[PDB]
Amino acid sequence: NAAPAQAPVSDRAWALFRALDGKGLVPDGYVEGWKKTFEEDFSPRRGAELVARAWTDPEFRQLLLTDGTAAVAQYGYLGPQGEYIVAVEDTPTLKNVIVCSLCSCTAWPILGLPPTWYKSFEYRARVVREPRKVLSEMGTEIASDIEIRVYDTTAETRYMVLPQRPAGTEGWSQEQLQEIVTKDCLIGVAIPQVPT
Amino acid sequence: MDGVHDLAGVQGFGKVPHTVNADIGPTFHAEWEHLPYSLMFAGVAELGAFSVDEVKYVVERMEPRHYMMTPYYERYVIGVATLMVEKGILTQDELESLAGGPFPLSRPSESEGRPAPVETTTFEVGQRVRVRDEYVPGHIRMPAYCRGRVGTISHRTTEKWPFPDAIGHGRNDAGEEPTYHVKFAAEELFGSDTDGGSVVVDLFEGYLEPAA
Ligand SMILES: [Fe+3]
Ligand SMILES: [Mg+2]
Ligand SMILES: [Mg+2]
Ligand SMILES: [Mg+2]
Repeated sequence: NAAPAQAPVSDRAWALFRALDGKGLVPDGYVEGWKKTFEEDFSPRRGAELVARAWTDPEFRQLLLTDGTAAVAQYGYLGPQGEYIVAVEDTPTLKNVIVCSLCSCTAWPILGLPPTWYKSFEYRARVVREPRKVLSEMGTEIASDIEIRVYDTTAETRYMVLPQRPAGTEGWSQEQLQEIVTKDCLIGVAIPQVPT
Repeated sequence: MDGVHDLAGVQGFGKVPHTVNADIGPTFHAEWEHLPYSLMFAGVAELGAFSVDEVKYVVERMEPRHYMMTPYYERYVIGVATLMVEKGILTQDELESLAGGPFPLSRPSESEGRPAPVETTTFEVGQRVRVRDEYVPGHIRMPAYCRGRVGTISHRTTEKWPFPDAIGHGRNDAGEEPTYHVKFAAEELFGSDTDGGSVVVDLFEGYLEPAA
């Protein structure tokens, strides 16, 4: 049951790059462009913008919940791993949570690349079977009158959670509301928090 | 493929390594970590050498012990490297020479895959479906927890995509199918041994049949 012998991962990854690049197969600036997209463009700030708009614009909310792709496209936020979007609505009796049990699939352009924990074996194995306990352990208590619904991202649909809007935010601006919609709110493991 | 990657429902893992809203650090935690995805896209979009589905499958093909001890982004380094060798673009010799040491790859496939199903049904929202009780040794986008189980349609996609079990093996006969959001009661999947409500799995048409 021992691990196989391996060169350091950094050496292996750059060997793969260099093998391909030295054959002319990687355009100039290609991987650096993707790094920039992944770091700067794909971002949960975008999903937060979308949530805030939904919270303050009933018509947009309806659109987001019925044709998430169209709603996202209005903002220009479709992209790789985010071409067919479904938003799922939390309600006073329903909490939604997203996973990719098979790997890591995530709505990259609007949530950002997944965090390490989302890709963990612990999350992948457990949240589909014991989501209430997982969320509890992570710091989110879901009252016992709420059905938890776990969306397993097994095909091309890419999900975002539309959380309930908390009390104490009435009249906030879109900017103020965006600030409290975090990455974890979009994944579904957190509920938006309003400061004291 | 009933591999160790099919983790949903496995028992014995500990805590998820996160508390909500904790700092996750930068997008990439080492200077190579953007390479796997970038080079996957080179392969898919620039070379035309493989599909994303083939990347999912080649990661499933890691030797099981190897899969279990390998960090996420490293699995995709291994997987993309493997595809580049299988497709005749690179050699393992040159990878190992450049790396300065061993670069073990995923294992060879032991299935040629299967075509998009000839006979399938267009389902409607509210309809009850069963996941076909089938075993596929190659790639499939059906987690085993739902095989043979009953649920109801919550959405039919308005787009269609190649059948994974074909395109994940680079076959020519993946066709196109919509997928369905199938909602299962927690108890349908895990009996009494769950604390959840429902699970929605996004299932290709060809994995489904009408319920009884
Ligand atoms: Fe995934
Ligand atoms: Mg209000
Ligand atoms: Mg299994
Ligand atoms: Mg199992």
